[PDB]
Amino acid sequence: MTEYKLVVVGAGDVGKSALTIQLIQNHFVDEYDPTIEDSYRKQVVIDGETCLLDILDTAGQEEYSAMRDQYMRTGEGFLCVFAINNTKSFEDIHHYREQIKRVKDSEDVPMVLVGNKCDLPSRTVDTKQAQDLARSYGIPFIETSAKTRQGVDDAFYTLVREIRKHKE
Amino acid sequence: SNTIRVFLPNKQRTVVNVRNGMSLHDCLMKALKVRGLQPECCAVFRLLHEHKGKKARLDWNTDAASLIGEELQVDFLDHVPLTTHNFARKTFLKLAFCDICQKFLLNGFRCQTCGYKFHEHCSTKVPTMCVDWS
Ligand SMILES: Nc1nc2c(ncn2[C@@H]2O[C@H](COP(=O)(O)OP(=O)(O)NP(=O)(O)O)[C@@H](O)[C@H]2O)c(=O)[nH]1
Ligand SMILES: [Cl-]
Ligand SMILES: [Mg+2]
Ligand SMILES: [Zn+2]
Ligand SMILES: [Zn+2]
Ligand SMILES: [Zn+2]
Repeated sequence: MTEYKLVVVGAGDVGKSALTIQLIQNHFVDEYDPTIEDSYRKQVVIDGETCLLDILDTAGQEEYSAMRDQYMRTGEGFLCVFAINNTKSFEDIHHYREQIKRVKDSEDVPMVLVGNKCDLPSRTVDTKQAQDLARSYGIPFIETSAKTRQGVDDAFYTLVREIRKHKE
Repeated sequence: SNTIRVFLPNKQRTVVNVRNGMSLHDCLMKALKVRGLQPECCAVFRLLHEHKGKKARLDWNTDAASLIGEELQVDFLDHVPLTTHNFARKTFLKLAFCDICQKFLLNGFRCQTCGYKFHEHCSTKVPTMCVDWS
């Protein structure tokens, strides 16, 4: 069985942990619970092939930027998450992609832009903006809500499919 | 700064930030439960960086602050009936129903060990640990 090492990055409060726990345990809670380092393993069937996802959920803040450097080096694919009601988290995506490119010495890194909290009405980043960012980066964009589970499988499946394409 | 690095069953890990007065159990319950692991099925150990003994078991009620800066490991108790699933593809010629969504299942997947059967797009909702009392 192929294992896929995934890393979830993005600013604080955007729902990285909620997205991961929804995927892993089919469960959503409203509680904010600060992440330092958390890895999860879960079997998933993707396009008829069982694979093992090894998912690392990270802290967004600058304090742990040297930890993130090491996490990213061995990561094979990256979920770059922003909250669709937080424009700063959207623009901060750029810092996380720059950080990833530094430890990969490549622009060809499997990556999906994830716009989370799509259940909320207070939306400040619209679908068109994010598609344009993802287009300029050459990566897919997926809308999600960790609260409703909308698009959660789609984000992780799309990232696995990006890794598979890259390993061709 | 008041953190403990904790290796967890099935090659997982967490870094816990310790709130004074909490036990190891208080600090690790959520980490285990979110990974589909029952605390009652596990033991917690202090890793020993010395020979003739890799780890030493600790009481779950041990004060967590007292172990700050050490590396701990949580392992399954001996012979607990928990394993990882062994998924195989399966075409159901007879009418069958998904264990996740209860809809018709024609082409799906099935755990050869516990018999869980499901649609591909239902696989992430299959519980993480396979329960085998066979
Ligand atoms: N409405 C809504 N709330 C969400 C969604 N995803 C996460 N949240 C909420 O947003 C807050 C932060 O979620 P969390 O997953 O901890 O964010 P994080 O990206 O892990 N932050 P950190 O880097 O500090 O660990 C929580 O209150 C959580 O319930 C979503 O899709 N919709
Ligand atoms: Cl049906
Ligand atoms: Mg988090
Ligand atoms: Zn910035
Ligand atoms: Zn099973
Ligand atoms: Zn189903």
